[PDB]
Parts: sequence; structure tokens; C-alpha cells
Amino acid sequence: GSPDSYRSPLASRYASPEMCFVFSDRYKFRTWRQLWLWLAEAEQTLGLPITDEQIQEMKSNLENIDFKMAAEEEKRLRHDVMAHVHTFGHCCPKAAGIIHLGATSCYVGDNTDLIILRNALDLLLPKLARVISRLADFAKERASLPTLGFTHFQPAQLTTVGKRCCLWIQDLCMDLQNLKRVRDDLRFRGVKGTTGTQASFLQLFEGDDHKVEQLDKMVTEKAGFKRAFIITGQTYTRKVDIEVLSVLASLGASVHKICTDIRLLANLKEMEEPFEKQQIGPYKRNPMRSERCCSLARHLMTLVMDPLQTASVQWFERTLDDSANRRICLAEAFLTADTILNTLQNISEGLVVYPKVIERRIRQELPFMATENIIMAMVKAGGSRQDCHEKIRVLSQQAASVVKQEGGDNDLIERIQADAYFSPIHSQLDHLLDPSSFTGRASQQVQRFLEEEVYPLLKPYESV
Amino acid sequence: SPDSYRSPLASRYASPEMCFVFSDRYKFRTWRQLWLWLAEAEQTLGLPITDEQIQEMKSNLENIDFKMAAEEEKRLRHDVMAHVHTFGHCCPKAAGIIHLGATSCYVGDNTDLIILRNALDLLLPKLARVISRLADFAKERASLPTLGFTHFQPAQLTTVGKRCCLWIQDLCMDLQNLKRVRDDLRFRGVKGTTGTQASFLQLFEGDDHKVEQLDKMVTEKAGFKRAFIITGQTYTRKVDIEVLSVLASLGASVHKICTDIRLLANLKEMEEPRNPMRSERCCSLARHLMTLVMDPLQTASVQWFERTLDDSANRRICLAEAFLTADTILNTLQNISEGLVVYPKVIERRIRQELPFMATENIIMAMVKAGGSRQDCHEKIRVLSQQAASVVKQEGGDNDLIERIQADAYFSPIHSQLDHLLDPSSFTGRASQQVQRFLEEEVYPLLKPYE
Amino acid sequence: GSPDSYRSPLASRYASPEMCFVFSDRYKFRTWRQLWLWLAEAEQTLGLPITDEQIQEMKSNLENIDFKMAAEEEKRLRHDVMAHVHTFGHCCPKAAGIIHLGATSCYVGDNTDLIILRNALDLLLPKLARVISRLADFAKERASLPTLGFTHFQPAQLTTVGKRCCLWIQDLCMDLQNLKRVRDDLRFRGVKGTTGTQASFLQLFEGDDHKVEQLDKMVTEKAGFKRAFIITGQTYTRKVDIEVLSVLASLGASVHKICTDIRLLANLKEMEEPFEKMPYKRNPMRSERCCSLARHLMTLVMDPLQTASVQWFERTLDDSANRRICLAEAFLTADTILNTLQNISEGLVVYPKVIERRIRQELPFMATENIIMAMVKAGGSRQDCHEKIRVLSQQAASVVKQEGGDNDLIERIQADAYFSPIHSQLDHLLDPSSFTGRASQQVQRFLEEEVYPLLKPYESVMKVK
Amino acid sequence: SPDSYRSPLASRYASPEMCFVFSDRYKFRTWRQLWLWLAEAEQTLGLPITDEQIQEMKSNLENIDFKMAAEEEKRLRHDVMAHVHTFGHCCPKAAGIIHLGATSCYVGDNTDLIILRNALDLLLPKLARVISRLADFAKERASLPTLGFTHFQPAQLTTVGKRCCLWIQDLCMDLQNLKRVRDDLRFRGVKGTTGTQASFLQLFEGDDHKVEQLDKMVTEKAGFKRAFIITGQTYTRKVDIEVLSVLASLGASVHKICTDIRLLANLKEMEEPFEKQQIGSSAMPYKRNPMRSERCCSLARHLMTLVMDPLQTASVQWFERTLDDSANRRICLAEAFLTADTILNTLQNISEGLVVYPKVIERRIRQELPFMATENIIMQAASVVKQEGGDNDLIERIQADAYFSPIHSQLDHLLDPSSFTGRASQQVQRFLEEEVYPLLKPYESVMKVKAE
Ligand SMILES: [Cl-]
Ligand SMILES: [Cl-]
Ligand SMILES: [Cl-]
Ligand SMILES: [Cl-]
Ligand SMILES: [Cl-]
Ligand SMILES: [Cl-]
Ligand SMILES: [Cl-]
Ligand SMILES: [Cl-]
Ligand SMILES: [Cl-]
Repeated sequence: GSPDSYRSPLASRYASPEMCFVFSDRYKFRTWRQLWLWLAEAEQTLGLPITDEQIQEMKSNLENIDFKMAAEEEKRLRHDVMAHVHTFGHCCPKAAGIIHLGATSCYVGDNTDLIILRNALDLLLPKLARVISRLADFAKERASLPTLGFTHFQPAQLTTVGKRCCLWIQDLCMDLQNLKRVRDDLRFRGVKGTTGTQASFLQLFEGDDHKVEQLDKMVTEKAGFKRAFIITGQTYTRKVDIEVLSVLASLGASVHKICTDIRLLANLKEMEEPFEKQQIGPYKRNPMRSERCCSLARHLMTLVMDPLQTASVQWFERTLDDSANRRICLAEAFLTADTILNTLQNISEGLVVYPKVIERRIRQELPFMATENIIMAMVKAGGSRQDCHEKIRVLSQQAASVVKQEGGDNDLIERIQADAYFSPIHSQLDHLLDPSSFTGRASQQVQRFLEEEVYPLLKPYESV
Repeated sequence: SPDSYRSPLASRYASPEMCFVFSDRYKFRTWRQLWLWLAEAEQTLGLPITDEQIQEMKSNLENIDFKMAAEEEKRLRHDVMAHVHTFGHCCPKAAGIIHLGATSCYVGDNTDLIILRNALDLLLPKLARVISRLADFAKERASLPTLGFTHFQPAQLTTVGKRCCLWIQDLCMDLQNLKRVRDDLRFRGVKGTTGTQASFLQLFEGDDHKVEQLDKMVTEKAGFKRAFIITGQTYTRKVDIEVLSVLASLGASVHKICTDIRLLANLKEMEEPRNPMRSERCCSLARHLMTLVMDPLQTASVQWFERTLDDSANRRICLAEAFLTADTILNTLQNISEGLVVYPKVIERRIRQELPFMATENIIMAMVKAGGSRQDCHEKIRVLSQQAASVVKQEGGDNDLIERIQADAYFSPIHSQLDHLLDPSSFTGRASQQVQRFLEEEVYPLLKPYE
Repeated sequence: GSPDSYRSPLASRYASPEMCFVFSDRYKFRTWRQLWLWLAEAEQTLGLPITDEQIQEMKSNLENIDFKMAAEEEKRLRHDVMAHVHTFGHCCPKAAGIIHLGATSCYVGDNTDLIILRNALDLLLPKLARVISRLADFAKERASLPTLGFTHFQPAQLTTVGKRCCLWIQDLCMDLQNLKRVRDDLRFRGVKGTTGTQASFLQLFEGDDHKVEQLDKMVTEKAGFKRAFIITGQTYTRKVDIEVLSVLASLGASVHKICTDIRLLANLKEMEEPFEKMPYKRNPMRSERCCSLARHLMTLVMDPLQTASVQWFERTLDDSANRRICLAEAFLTADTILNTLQNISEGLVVYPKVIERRIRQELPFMATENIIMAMVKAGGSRQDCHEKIRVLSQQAASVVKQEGGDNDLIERIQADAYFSPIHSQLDHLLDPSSFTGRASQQVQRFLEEEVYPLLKPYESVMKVK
Repeated sequence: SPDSYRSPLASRYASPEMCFVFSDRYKFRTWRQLWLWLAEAEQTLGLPITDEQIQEMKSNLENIDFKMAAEEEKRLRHDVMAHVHTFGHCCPKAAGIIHLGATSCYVGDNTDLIILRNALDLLLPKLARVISRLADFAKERASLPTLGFTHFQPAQLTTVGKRCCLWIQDLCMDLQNLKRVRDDLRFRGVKGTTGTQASFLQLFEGDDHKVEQLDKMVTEKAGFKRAFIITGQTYTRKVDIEVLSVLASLGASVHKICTDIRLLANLKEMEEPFEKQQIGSSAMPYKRNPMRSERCCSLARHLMTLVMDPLQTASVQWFERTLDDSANRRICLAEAFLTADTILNTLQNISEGLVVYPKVIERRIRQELPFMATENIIMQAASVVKQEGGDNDLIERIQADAYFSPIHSQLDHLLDPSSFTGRASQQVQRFLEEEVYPLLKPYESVMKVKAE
């Protein structure tokens, strides 16, 4: 692309070449020809006057596409499909008269879109499986590392770095399920005619309903779909595009949340994005990859409104106000998702943790959450609950004033150590303030989660 | 009071049953229910709770002093502790063990899940019922030809019932979505302030097994098959995305269906049980259902760590509104579907005006079959078509293409064929067989469990 | 009402009584009657058979509204306007025959919607002005107080607490200007008939176009509007609802940003929400609520965008139920947000020693160029000094991250005799006020030039809490 | 290359001029322009910058080595520093003073503002031309009666021109909104990395007036009347909301207009203009699809969808800036303007020679009018129509009944369609003179430019 024209940053800058190719005109028109080859093979099988020589010349010329010629013919014809029937028949002169036999434009246009959507999903699925797997390794590594919990982004009951990572993983697992469900349930349009009635194919087969049904089943199987619609207008219902982009929107919400947490952890200096390759010969580090993931994820959420609106105002058996919008949103949704998953994998590969910063923060906040434990110990040693409460309240106030009014380190535990009133529990104080004892069931939750929910989910993706 | 704003969703639009599901009575009775279950399970697991305490709670689930709870909430600045205190007031014997070990979201967030599920349960039979009425209609009208439209321009004929199947199929997809979401909803259970169950762990003196039993048992008592293992304070707000996304997609389906119905009313081919007001209302509400999807998308995207409370007010609005809106739509769509009136004579007249321009191909094939040239016959049709089209558009007159073809001696080999060549049923392709196969394979089996 | 049914929390928990009333049935049907009165007044002036007695009796019974009779008459008739014509005629027996004369439903329905939108904008405006004024006071108070700057939420060139407050204030001033513009530019529908062509009134005035135009002008002026549409279909263009809810959505975005910043400052213990009628751990719950509701305001913009987009011809009635929801909810949501944000703004809590400690931890890493320059001025080498400061800074950075320790960079500089030509200077070189650039002067000029002048019209309502 | 994806906005849809405004060439020449302006102002303010340094920069604003700059961005990990280095290579005399005292968003963010303003400037005349073509049409059809539609059911007659005025008025509102947003855009200027101008205050050795002078000077050289006083790192992202919200609302207007045209096309009352290849063709198709209208709807829909991107972005900016705005804005701001530009090009084409069939219009009026004239006559046919799809026979029944003898001779006059259109034709004329013409007058000199 020239620097003198706009180039989508989703092609040029962001997405992988594999996803870029799925949405390319090369892939599109090659798949159009592929569909025409399948149609010819099935029509031959069903008794139509098509030869093995005609089939073989189509098969040899699936990739040999004259784009200049197609574009020229599209000018005079003003019909993209017929422009390509012409260009295909030019390089396939024996087969020319039977290309597109009995079909309408959407046999190629709309089935190709479904193949594209399915192949795009099949590119995302393994990438999403891989990021989940890398985060699972991290979660298990850090399963028992105590970290300050945050509710309202204020100190709260301690969690572990790995348990927090499980919140992230779980949302991504829900995405993996949704994506796989939408992919697997996607139906083929098949051979349906202009308004879905198969009137053209019925006539071609001389009123033979069984042959129309069989043809529909054969192209569906050749394209590798399990199932075709029975009911369509001109195209697959545009409710499908809502299903697909809704699950991508939800994925975007998940990633926006995870990468927001990561950016906040980076401010706290508890976690940072992976160190990047050394240049031959820094204190401050910006979580730029997580920022980019948020930025893009937002756009994936935004896009959901396109297919919602499109579907809601489709009139009868189709209106073509779906077409320009789909050319933008379907491709953009997938290229944005791809980019996000490529970046998130890169974030996952060697996340940096600073346990001494984490520890320090716990030591600042934990004492204000440990006071019932200190009361219980005093009471167990023969002390008075009332007096211990009154005394803890006063020392706690003193420490809180050091922290806020003076900008000091929390000295509550040191106040308690120095006060002879707490003499009966001074020897227990390290044990009573052990952060691992305040993480509840965090580490066991990680283990049960990974074994019962995450590994089983990943198992079938081990091939790809 | 007419002196204050009153939700049009509550007063005007939605059913009393769905309004009740989102009422404070339902909410606070469910808080008490969850406190009962917690005590029952805690007793089984060895905690000092008596049968008398449990029976007292059980006799007072509905006995709620909303005035006291609202006054205590002003004092304590804490809705849950306000309801603990109020419940303890009418249950003095149980008062010390209500909420034992629990945190606020044990009642708040589990109650939301209960509500979401019961609201889906109310929608499910309504949607099946609509699909069923429309299916009866599609079957009745499976063979009735009607003009096809692409670009809202005359196209290959369909049937009234085949078109109806486009509508039915989107609604079947909605039905399956709502059911999946309903069945897959998991319980929060007992999870603590940050999801670690630390408060329960301490209540059980470090016994993990007891914590896991408690979680299993309250989940069972609430009638859920599964609880989360992993939470922060609350169930992941991704769940609310999943729920409102299926409602939004439902709204898109309804808007499309009710748009087609409004267009059919302009064409005088079909009417609702004279303006298509029910269909307009459906569209108007369906649009709001689509808009609402952005609320939970945004919310989940900016939850920090184990929860921020910027979810709360938003969810009070969007969750209830989405369900109350969806309910109204289904009640209205039910009324539309019970009384669709078709005017076959209007349909027939429109077909007779448009069909000739679409029959030019079959006229050419018949001339060929009695000897003629393809290219001669195309050019003869082209001139007569051009003339008929001028009469239609330039003169505002009825289409005379068939009369033109009869009056031209060239078409003598065909003249006696013309009535049959332009029989509308012969242009509907496989429409009626598609209806029957769709109803038997796809719709009936879906509906059978609901009947 | 009853706890046995849904009650919108916008009406029952969140919005002010005044905003709730603007969207009430009482207000709506009083305004219908008002519009009937004005119609009758203008109709008499242009010579229609309407007497002072008939007029005086409508004026007497503007508020005397029997809702039960209106509701039963609507159940019988299934037309809200005719039900209200009949109910108004019942208590105005002498005027009954002239009420609604020559008008169509939207004369009352749609003109009332405009009067509501305008009144609702008028309630928001002074609330937004008060928030701006409280925050201006804060920005002035805190103009010179250094604080750590944040880009990517990482340490950056110091700002001041007041300068950062001006980021918030500016966006709110842009919202105030938008709300006012929209309020001012709102046009009346006036008298337009069923399809915008004024046929009913043309015929009522026996073909006199001048009298139809005068009626339109006169009802418009009686309703307090400067200007009526020339062109309508049945109703005002629904593009208007986009204009109004877009400005509210943008206000939501500003508030969401501001309150997200406050939430982050509260985590950092630098700023907290005002003390309520001293606990160590405090949650920024008002700010969280403002974010929550601001989000809904943003969401709602998609309602009028979609509605306008699919209006067929001179009106389709698929706008009606949606507008009953989104127009009221957006204003009630905005009202709540403004009431809450004004509360947040009254007595914000700042912890300067927390702010100072954080600066002391981060500033040395940003001071290393000021130090190099002071070495270069006393003789030394830019490149020499750069390599020595890099090694010590790396050591200090490792104390911070690998050990969880306080930053010791200035201590390591103090203890290294290579820096002896600048040891006397270090206190001055590390003065935080010298790192805030022009923050304090920016505050002063902004408040003088851009904020105080916007507030000037609202001075008489400024002091309410 | 057809072997990767390419935005259909760049290749297929938008005009080359809008495409260029969002191009890398435009971007990076604008960086260099801003660096030149900076140097010129800094020279005036006394910094050691020579006329030769300035002239060397001025001679190389367009001489951009994209390949080298990309490679340098990879080495330095910094887009601005890559461009500083690459510009210093072609301007070795100036190399030492390029970007002097500035920070990254001096070029990045000011360039975005120049782009936004340029883009708006391209849209305005296009919209003005649409409005003018429709105003021509409205005027010529001001009196042509046509069936009014409420609920898309027969309602009080309007006129083809009056109906077109509904479309025009929405677009006039868009044109005023676009103009306001363009006029109100402020320059970021020189603000530093957190908005405090610290780097410039240091460059000028603590002289505040010099910093203020530099901000004023770069703002003036860039053609902006006003700079922000207050920024963080960048201009407030509220500005992006303001700009995309006006485009969204334009999208809504265009969707409604093009939905009406599609419905009229179904009714055969109005069609999209004959394409060049069809004009006078003896091969004119009977069935014409309103494809340009469909396209405009489809695109206008995306415009409306995009409004959620800047809403969300602004809402979650933390403090003096977070860089989660960057990728999103790269997408949405360019897409919104390419989509709008496409819509306006197409809509201008639609507006130039709309096809009207008065005899179709007339026949539909005769079907519905007898039912709307009963009031005037007092001074079954419905069941036939509904059950038989027959022609309306109400008038024919009336002339053949004894009872209506007093009225019979008026029945032609009483059914005159012109008498049912109310004030539609006068409304058109007052609207055009008072509200439309005055808005178009600034655009007189570019009215004649053709559809693309
Ligand atoms: Cl894997
Ligand atoms: Cl077909
Ligand atoms: Cl096909
Ligand atoms: Cl806990
Ligand atoms: Cl709990
Ligand atoms: Cl009228
Ligand atoms: Cl009126
Ligand atoms: Cl700076
Ligand atoms: Cl700068």
C-alpha cells in the first residue's frame, strides 16, 4: 500500500498475515471458484451434462485468477458474480457453459462469507487456547503467593497472584466455549435461489425435489459443514452475524478487564509486562501492550451494534443495506480479535512479578485486617476482650494517623510489640501476621479450578 | 402517585409476574430464604444452630418490615446489615446466627442469580407460545403464493407461510439461546469478600472440607446444578453480558419481524388484529433491548480486581429493564400472532401485476420447445416488456404484458399455454415443502418439551 | 408505590423530586391543559367563536385534573388525548366545545415533550454550574500543591492537585456550554396538524394562510419559545432527541473520567471523598455510583440514533415507547449524577504528606538531568556524569523493585564524592515546586479567562449544598 | 495486493482527497510542518536557530523516507524519535534543533487536530451541495401532491417537495453542527508530556512569557484562532466525542432519508437517478433496485455504531493520559470520516436527477382520497378494497345514488388533490428562503462541482 492513501491499521499494522489472508480478495475469489467446482461435481453426480474434463479444468484453475479481467468485466456487466463467471470461463473454455449452472449470486457470495467466518474462528480458537494455557502455568506457579486483595480498589482480604490470574483465565475459558459453540453451530446456506425457494434448482432438475435436497446436502458436505439451513431468504439469516460478533464483543470485555488489572498492577510495581529483547548496550516501564489490548478490545465491543442494527431492519427476503456494513464489521471484528490475542500471548510470555513490592504492600495493609486475630490470641492467653479491643482501637488510630497525616509506614504491629499490655502474645506476633494464613482457600481454589475446569477444556485443542 | 415519574416498564408495559420478580418483596424474601439455607447447612455441618432458630427464620421469610429496614439502612449505611438487623428483630432467637460467616454478596449476588434465572423461566414459555402460534399460521399458509421481495423489489415468489418461517427460525434461535443461558447459569455460593472464603474458613477453624460442603449445600438448596469455583467478590460480570446479549439478539429478531409486518400492512396483504400499532410498539421496545447490551459490556470491561462497586447502580437499571422490556415484547407479540389477518385477493392482484415481468424466461423456454429461436424471442419480449413497463410507470396503468403477448402473432405457438405458464403456484419453487420439513424437523421437536 | 412491584430506582432511589416531577403525569397533563388554554387564547384573538368566560374557566381548571376519569375514559376510548379532552370538558362545561379546536393529538403530546426537555435542561444547568464552581475553588486552593503526574499511570513530570482539577473542570465547562446551546436552540413544534401541512387549521381559518402562520407564532410565544419549526412531519424531527441525549452522553463520559481519577487517587491515599457525618479505610462509593450511572447515560445515546434512523415518512409510531423510556431515564440519570458530584465536590479530602512521600520516592528518577546540568555548570562532563548517575539509579531502582525498599538514590549521590561539586545544591535541585512547570499559572489563567465567566450567570443559586 | 486484506473504505469507497488526509504522507509531512513552525517561532524568541536551518527544513517537508523511518522506529522503539532522526538525516544543518524542547505529542496530537479540521472541511461543501440539489428538487416539486404517510398508512396529502424538506432540514442541522465543531476546534500547541510545559520552561530558562509566546505563535502558524490553556499530555478526548457524535447524527439523518427513498422506490413513485450507462438506453430495466440508498444506509449505520468508541475511550482515560486511546483512535476517527465522505459522495449522486412518476403518485391518491374527503362531502367501498383488492368505488357509488343529488355536481372540485395538501407548497417556499438559502450562500463558488 502506498503511503499516499489510507491503509487500515488492522491490515498493515496490527493483525497476523493468516487472518489478513482469510479476508483478502484472493481468498474470496478462490473460494468462489472452489464453490463452483463443488457445484459442478455434485451436479454431475446427480445426472447433469458435465464431464470429467470440465471438472478437471476448473480444478486446475482455482488459483489462476485474472483480477484485471474480472474488474474490467465488472464495469460492463455491473455484476461481480457474472464478471467472475466470465473470467473463470475464459481460462476454463471447456467448462465455461456449466459454471454457476442453476445457481444465484449468493451461492458463491454468501457461502464464501460463511466459510470465511468459520476459518476465522478456527484461527482464533487455538490462539485463545494457547493464551489460556500460558496463563494457567503462571497461575499454578504463583498459586500460593500472597497479594493484597482489592475491592473498590481498596485493601481487602488477601488473595494470591495465581488466584487473581484465575479470574482472568475463567473469563477467557468462557470465551473459548462461546467461540467454539458459535463455530460448531454455524450452518451452511447451500443452494437456495434468489429468495430462498430453490425455484431455479427445482427447474434445472425438472421438478425433482429429492435432487434439490441432495444437491444442498452434497455442497454442504464438500464445504465441510455438518449442517445446512432448511429455511433462508436470499442469504443466511443476519442473526448469525449478531451471534458471532456478540461473542467477540464479550471476549473484548474480558481482555479489557484483564489488561486494566495488569496496568493497575504495573502502577503498583507488583507486576509488569515481559522484558523485551535487549538492544546491544530501565526503572520506568509503561504497560503499552496492555494499553493496546484495551484500546482494541473497546473497538470489538463497539462493533456489536453493527450487526444488531443490520438484522433489525432487513426487509423480507433480503435488503442490500447489509452489504457494505458487513464488509467492514466482520473483517474488522476478526482482525481486531486476532491482534488482541497475538498481543495477549506476548504479554503472557514471561510476566514479571516483584514479590518484595507485593510483600511490602501487605505489611502496610494487613495489620488493620489482623486485629480480631490479635484479640483472639490475647483472650486465649487469659486476657480481657473488652480491654484488648479498646487498646487495639487506640493503637490503630495512632497508626492510621502516621499513614495518612504523616505519610509514614504503618507501625501498628510495632506499636503492639512495644506495648507491655500485649506481652502475652508478643512471641506469637510473626505467626499471627503470617500473610499465607490470611489468603483463605486461594491456593486450593487454583488447583481445583485448573484440574476440573481449565485442563479439560484445553484437552481437545492439543492437536492445533 | 401521578406527581412522580413512574417507570413506563412497571406501570404500563410489563406483566405483573415479571414486575414481581424485580420487586423489593421478591428481593428481600430471597435474602431471607438464602439466610435460612445458610443456617440449615451450617447446622448440618456442626455449627451451634438450633431447630428452633431455623423454624423461627422459616416462619418469617415473608414477614418483612420494609420501613424498619429502610430506617436501619440510613443508620448503618449498609443495606445487608440493615436486613440482618431487621430479620433478627422478628426472629430474636435466631438473631445471633443470621448471616453467620457470610459477606454481603452471599445474599445480594446470589439473589441476582436467582432473579435472572426466574426471569428467564418466565420468558421461555412465552417465546415457545409465540413460536407455536406462528407455526400454526405458517402451516395453514404454506402454499399461499405471495410476491417475493429483495431490495423491497418484486422477486421470485414465496409463500406467506415460507416467509413466516424466516420469522419463526430467528425466534427458535432465541429460544435455544435463552434456554442455554438459563441452564448454564452457575451459583456464586459462599465465597467471602474477595472470593477466597477466608471468613468461612475461619468459622470452620481451618477445615477446607467443611467450606466446600457448605458451598455445595447452599447451591443445592437454591436448585442450581453448579457453583463457581473461581470468583472475586461476585459472579463474573461477564454473565450479565451473556444474558443481555441474548435479549438484544431477540430484540433484533422481533424488530425485523415486526418491520416486515408493518410493511405488509402498507401493502394491504396482512394486518394485525387502521394502523399496525402493536408491531410499532414491539419495534420501539426491541430497539431499547438492543441498546442495553452496551451497559454490561462496559461494566465488565472496567471492573477492577476482585470487584469495584461501579457495577451496582447500572445493574439495578439494565437487568430489570431488559427483562421487563423483553416480557412486554413477548406479551405483545403473542397478541399479534393470535390474530394475523391475510387478504389473499390483495396478494393475488399484486402477483398478477408483477409476475409477467418475472415469467419472461419460461415464455422463452416454451417457444424454444415448439421450434423457436432463443435470441429472436428475447428481443420480442424485450420490446413488449419495455412497453408494458412504460404503461406501469409513465401512465400509472395496469400491467398489460400478457395482453401484449396474446395480441402478437409471433407467440401463436404459445398462446394456448399462457394461463399455465403464468400459474403463480408454479413459481413458488420448493416453498411449501420447505415449510413442512422445517416444522417437522426443527420447530415441533423444539416445542415438544414446552408443551 | 408498593414493594410488591418493580419501582424504577431512578424515580425511587436516585433522582431529585424536581426532575421526577418534570417527567410525571401531573406535569404532563397540566401542560396539555396549558397548551389547550394558549390555543383558545390565540384562537379568540384571530376571531374564532371563543368567549372570555370559556377561557377563564380553562385557566381556573389547569390543575384540577381527575386522573380516575381520564383513565376510565382512555380505557373506553383507547385514545389518551380524547380522554383528556373529555375529562377537561367535564370540569369546564362552558368551554368543552372549544377545547382542542382545529388541533391534532401532537399539538399537546409533542409540544409537551419539548417543554419537558427544555425544563429538564434548565434543572441540570445550575447543578452543573455549582459543581464547576466548587471544583474551581478547589483548583484555586490547590493550584500550587505539587503532585506526581501520571502518563500510562506511571510517574511523570509533576503537576499540581489544582492543575489536574482543571482537566476535570474544562470538560464540565464544555458540557455546560453544550447543555445551554441545546436548551437555547430548541424549537417549538407549534400547530402543524396530522402530517405537518396544517390542513386542519387552514380549513378552520377558511383558507387564510396568514392566520395559520399567526396562530403558530402566537402559541410558540405563549409557550416561551423564541422559534418554531417551519418544517415538520407529524412531530418535531427526532434528530432533536439525538442532539439532547448526545450532549448527556458526553457529560457522562466526562463524569466517568473524573470519578475514575478520584477512585485512583483514593487508592493512592492522596485524595478521598468528603467525610460524612476518620475511619482508616474508606471507599469512594459516590464516585463509583457516578461512574455506574454515567455509563448508562453513554449507553442510552444508541436509542435516539436508532429511532431517528428508521422513522418512515411523516412519522412512524415506533418512536413512542422508546422515547417514554430513554428521554426520562437519561435526564433522571444525569440529575442523579450532578447531585452526587456536587456532594463529592463539597469538602474533598487531600493528604499532602502522602502526596509528598510519593513525590520523594519517584522524583529522584526524574531529577537526573537537573543534576547532570549542575555538574556541567561546575566543570564536569555530561557524558561522565550520565554514566555515573545511570549506575547509582540502577542500584536504587533495584532497591525499590527487587528488595521492596525506599528509594535511596539521593542518599547514594550524597555518599559519592564525585558529586561533591553539587552536594550543597541537592536540596534545591530536588525542590518539587521547581518540577511542576507552569501548572500554577495555567490554573490562574484558565479560571480567569474560561471558568469564572461561565459561572457569572448562576451566582444567585451558587450557595445551596 | 489482493493477497491481504485492505479496508473497503480506502480501496472501494472514500474519495482520494479524504483518503489522503488520513495517509501516512499527510501525517508525516504535517509532523515536519509542525517542526518548521516550531523552529521559526523558537528563532523569533531568541534560540540559536539559523535561517539556513529553517530553509533546509522548509525544502524537505515532503522528502520523507518512509522505509528508513519505519526501520528507525524498530531500532529506537519510538515513532517520533525515528522521525526526528530521519528528518535530521536529510536536514543535517538543522538536525540539532529539530524538535528542540518539545515532546512527542507536539507532532502527534497537533497533527491529529489538523487532520480533524481538514477532514471536516472536506465534508462541509459536499453536504452543502447535497442540500442545494435537494433544495432544487423541493422547489420544483413544491406543489406536486403525494400521499402522506403516518404509520406508513395513508394520511393527509403532502407534496413531494414538502417531504423533501424533511430530509433537507435534517441535513441543514448536520451542516450547522459540522461547521460549529470545525470552528470550535482548539490547538494543543506546546504543552509538554503532562501538560505543564516543563520542558519549554526549562528551554527558556524559567521565562514564562516566552513559553506563552511560543504557544501563541505555533497556534497562529497552524491557522487556529485558539489554543487550549489546559491539557494533560493531549487535547481532551471529549473533543473526539464531539466530532464523532455529529457524524453519528448525520448518519441517522442519511439513514432515514435513504429508507424513505427505498420505500418510495417500492411504491414506484420515486427512483434513484438513471446511471450514465442507462440514460436513453433502449435496454432500461423494469425492476430497478435502490442500491445507492441501500449503500448509504449500510454505511450510515456504521457511523452511528462508531460513536461508542470515543465515548468509551474518554470515560477511561486516567489522569494526564493513558495510551489505550491510541489504536482505537487510529481506527475510529479515520473510519468515521471515510464513511461520511463516502456517504456524501453517493448522496450527491442520488440527489442529481431523482426520478418521479406522477401518474403512479396520482393513481395512489385516487385510491385513498375518497375516504379522506368524506368530511368535505357532508357540506362498503373499504370492504371491497380490503377483501377484493378492488379499485375504490366510493365516488362511483355516490354519483349513482339519489340521496347525493345536491352534492353531485361539485364532486370533481370536492376531490381535487391540490385542495387536500394544506399549506405544503407555501411551507416549502418559506423554508427555502428563510432557512436553506442563507446557509448555502457561503458555498456558492463550489456548488457546480460534480458527483464522483
Ligand atoms: Cl493449547
Ligand atoms: Cl431461484
Ligand atoms: Cl443458489
Ligand atoms: Cl472473607
Ligand atoms: Cl459469602
Ligand atoms: Cl391536519
Ligand atoms: Cl396540530
Ligand atoms: Cl514537559
Ligand atoms: Cl510539547
